[PDB]
Amino acid sequence: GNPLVYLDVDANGKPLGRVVLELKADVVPKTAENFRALCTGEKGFGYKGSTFHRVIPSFMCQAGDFTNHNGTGGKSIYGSRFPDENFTLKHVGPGVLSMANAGPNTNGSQFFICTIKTDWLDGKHVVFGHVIEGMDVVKKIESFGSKSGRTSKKIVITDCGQLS
Ligand SMILES: NCCOCCNC(=O)[C@@H]1CCNC(=O)/C=C/C(=O)N2CCC[C@](Cc3ccccc3)(C2)C(=O)N[C@@H](Cc2ccc(-c3ccccc3)cc2)C(=O)NCc2ccccc2CC(=O)N1
Repeated sequence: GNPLVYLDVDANGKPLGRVVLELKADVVPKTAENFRALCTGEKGFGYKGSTFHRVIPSFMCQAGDFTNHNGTGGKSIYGSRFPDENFTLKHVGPGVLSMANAGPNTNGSQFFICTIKTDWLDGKHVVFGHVIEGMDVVKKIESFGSKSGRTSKKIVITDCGQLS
């Protein structure tokens, strides 16, 4: 069974609802497990309390920098960084869940949820899941973004975890 995880998201303290994500452990098990564990917080750190720090309408919503909150930080469950597992899955459309990075083999904790097909990221960012519920919440997040990526409200992952 591919793991299912959830993000409960707020904007300036107001709940937006829940996003449920299927993690494709059947294709990218190491990357899926990193994200699963960062949702549960079982290593003592993870996504709870962190923000969507870069949100660009008609592109993607990026989150997961729980150390620096600005797109420079984070860490994986495997040490600071881990290599690109594979590029099997493509950025096919809205709801794709993929690893942010700073170049090859720089996966940590930062991730993004696409709101469009982002084919120019294929082969550069490791796709590892998909939204199965709460795409409307993703669109709410997107609506607080801007062309620069700066957000107009503080978008926080209030809670997160695994659904079992
Ligand atoms: N129809 C047209 C629609 O088209 C719109 C098109 N725009 C597009 O395609 C654009 C075009 C190209 N600009 C960009 O690369 C934008 C960059 C940007 O904002 N920086 C602000 C944040 C910092 C920087 C630079 C920096 C500084 C310190 C350390 C590392 C890098 C730059 C960054 O690079 N930080 C990573 C994120 C990350 C992830 C993991 C780590 C890590 C840390 C610790 C341990 C392990 C890992 C560090 C940083 C970033 O943010 N990566 C960019 C990115 C993130 C997510 C998805 C996709 C993209 C590509 C994109 O954004 N591509």
